[PDB]
Amino acid sequence: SEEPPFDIRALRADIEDMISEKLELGPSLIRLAWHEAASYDCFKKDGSPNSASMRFKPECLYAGNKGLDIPRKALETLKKKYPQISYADLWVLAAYVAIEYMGGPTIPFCWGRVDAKDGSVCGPDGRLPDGSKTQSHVREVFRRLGFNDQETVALIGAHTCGETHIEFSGYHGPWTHDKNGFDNSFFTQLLDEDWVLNPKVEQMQLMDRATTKLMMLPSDVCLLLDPSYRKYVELYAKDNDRFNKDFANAFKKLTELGTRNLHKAPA
Ligand code: HEM
Ligand SMILES: [Ca+2]
Ligand SMILES: [K+]
Repeated sequence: SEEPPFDIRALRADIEDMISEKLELGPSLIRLAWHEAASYDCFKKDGSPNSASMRFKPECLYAGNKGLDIPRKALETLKKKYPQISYADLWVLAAYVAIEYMGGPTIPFCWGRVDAKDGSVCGPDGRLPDGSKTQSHVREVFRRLGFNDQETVALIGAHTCGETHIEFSGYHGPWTHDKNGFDNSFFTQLLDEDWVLNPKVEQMQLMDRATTKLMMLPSDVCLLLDPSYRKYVELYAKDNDRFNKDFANAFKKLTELGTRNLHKAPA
């Protein structure tokens, strides 16, 4: 353990406090950190993941990043108050806090990420997964990130919390009945419901027959269609502890892609 130069105890507490005043914020912090890592290509070794390069054009304007200005701006306050933290570390830390606050795992945090200085390091568009595409696309994107199928499914389970917004993705609604709880219920809703066409959302999405108030994207239900992905959907649906543990491991790996010289924070 190595004590960071910013007051991490106070800062964790401030993040929890922000999240408690604005509930919809917790999940967006997770989506922020994920999208900042998802630009990586492990074959080309570029894309500048975990560097807060999304603060810059062109990356901030990519369609996949629509709406992430909100968590970005919410975190600005905290950057002013703890100027020693890099934006990159801040985004990651916020998401870790978000996850634990919502009843998810406690991910061991490493600090020391260097912020991108300008948009020239940004990778191309077309790196973020598209909700309308299915398993061959999802596998292509995650293999480009460096993940196997197991880590892929665990990661997508973050859809346990939060919701889609028409104004951001063009999709509408939450995946689960408690969008502020972090657990395996994304995998439970995925197997236990009958997913029918939602006939009134312009961008094709499914709804649960039982209530019609839950949704799934084509990229979510593709996990059931692909026999390798389905395997891990079943794994996590039937064992919440295993999902907690695999998610924590995959998320930490993810928010550590393309980083170097990090220090272990105290718990
Ligand atoms: C197959 C890959 C994925 C696709 C296609 C996808 C797609 C989407 C879409 C379309 C939204 C709605 C955005 C909005 O309207 O605000 C969303 C939200 C979200 N995503 Fe994903 N996602 C993927 C994987 C992931 C992963 C790996 C994570 C994190 C580990 C993640 C975390 C989240 C969270 C927490 C939200 C809710 C955001 C909020 O309430 O503001 N997603 N995702
Ligand atoms: Ca990035
Ligand atoms: K949930």
